[PDB]
Amino acid sequence: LDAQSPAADLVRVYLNGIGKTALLNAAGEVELAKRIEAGLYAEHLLETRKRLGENRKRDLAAVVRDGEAARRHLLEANLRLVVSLAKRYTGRGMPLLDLIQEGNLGLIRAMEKFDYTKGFKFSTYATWWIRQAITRGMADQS
Amino acid sequence: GIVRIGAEVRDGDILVGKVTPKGETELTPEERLLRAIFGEKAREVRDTS
Amino acid sequence: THIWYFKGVPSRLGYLLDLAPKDLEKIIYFAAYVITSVDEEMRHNELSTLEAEMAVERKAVEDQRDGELEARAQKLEADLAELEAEGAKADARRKVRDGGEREMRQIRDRAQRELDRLEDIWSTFTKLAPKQLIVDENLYRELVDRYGEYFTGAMGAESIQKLIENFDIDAEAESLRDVIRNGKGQKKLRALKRLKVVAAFQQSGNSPMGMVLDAVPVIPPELRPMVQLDGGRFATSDLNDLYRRVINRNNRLKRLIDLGAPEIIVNNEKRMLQESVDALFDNGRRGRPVTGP
Amino acid sequence: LCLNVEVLSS
Amino acid sequence: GPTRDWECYCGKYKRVRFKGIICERCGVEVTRAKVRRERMGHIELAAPV
Ligand SMILES: [Zn+2]
Repeated sequence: LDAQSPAADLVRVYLNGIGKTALLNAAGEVELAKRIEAGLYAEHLLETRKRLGENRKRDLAAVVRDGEAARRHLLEANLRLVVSLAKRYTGRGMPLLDLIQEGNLGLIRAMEKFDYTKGFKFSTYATWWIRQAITRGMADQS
Repeated sequence: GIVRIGAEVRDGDILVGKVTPKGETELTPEERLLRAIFGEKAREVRDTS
Repeated sequence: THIWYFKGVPSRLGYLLDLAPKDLEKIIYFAAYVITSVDEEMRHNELSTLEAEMAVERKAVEDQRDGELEARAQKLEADLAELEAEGAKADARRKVRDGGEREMRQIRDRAQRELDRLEDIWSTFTKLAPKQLIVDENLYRELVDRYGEYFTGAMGAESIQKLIENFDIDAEAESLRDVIRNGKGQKKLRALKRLKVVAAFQQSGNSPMGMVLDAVPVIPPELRPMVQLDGGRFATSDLNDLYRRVINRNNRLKRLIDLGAPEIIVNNEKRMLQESVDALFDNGRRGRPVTGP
Repeated sequence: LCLNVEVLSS
Repeated sequence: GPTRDWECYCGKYKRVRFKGIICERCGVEVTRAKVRRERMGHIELAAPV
């Protein structure tokens, strides 16, 4: 066949890809990270104790894998928030895609260097970091 | 944020409370515009009463 | 990919790669996964063994569902016997019976969900061939998990590059010539068009790989003259604006891939980059044209 | 525009 | 050494567990602030003195 078809909006694509997200209500995120910390430590232990290889080393990997998978989901947790904050700072000439991408970069830079520390809401910390990142993006765009 | 007049005070007791902000690297004018409109009480404070 | 082809009418890629515009544009827009190559003879040798493994796994889900059904049915029967012993009203009997029956219907339906998923997996496994599409990511995730051995599939402009370079022209040309030698006008016209395109490709002495770019050039600076106003403002041809966008996005891609991140953000950003190059080679060709002022 | 425009002086 | 104790420059190895380990992202070590008091630096001369 050779019939033509309409294009698709890029944003709509963002929404279809993130429709699978399901927030955890800020409660279980602490254990979600305990794993992340355990994985960062287990990976560090893997390098420090690379001298020893065993079923014990694959168990460290189990923690590490728990951390990577747990990290995958944690990042999925906040895309609604980042897209919202980005949309809050539109109308300055930039395509919403560029701002949301920049906020995505800011988030990944944040949470991967964040510790509970029983600090302010993890959601608050992400909002702050992504807001700073998007503000920097707009400023450098001029 | 101050002790009421006529209240007994013992050694080691707090006499007046205050909060000291925390240090976080920031943009002078671009984040100044950002903080004026947003990010209110979004960083930490220490205790130096 | 070069905007002038996957959007042109006729779309040279569509005819050469015998794909509908919908399917082609989907890959361009990082929409759905695609199957590139499959060692069909290698799957065939153990097709019987694969089917037997299917039999045992499906019988396993059959056994677990049957066990669940037996357990729940016995529980409901025991509850009904207890209620009868207590001499309760028939209203309670029907309430409990309906609850249990609905529970068993739900259990059987979930079993059927698993079974139909399994047969969908199979169907798509056996009747699997290039140029096929998988809309839903979850099913593809499942396929690569259960059987990630034979077919390798990924969605991007680079998927097309591997497909075309692995693809051959002379064999398709001969097949189309043979089809033309027969009748059946309806399909014969399509065969004629595809054969024309393929014969043009063959005679050109070139390769289709020119339809996937890796290095766009930039015109000299004078062609895009740069103008300073009374305040030195940049108000010259926006060619500078478009090049700014493309370069900026490429650098964001490079930095992001260096930093490391999951597949979603890569692709989301790549789709964005694909849009910028298409816009630069042409604005307004497809979709909303970019407008600054 | 990626269109190799040769001269073919020959 | 690190200005704070058990703190990488980039915040990668910022958890307490990290000790005597160098962060590749920022190329610093993780130990108490005291170590800052017992490490030295040498300047290189282009002309003997
Ligand atoms: Zn560091």
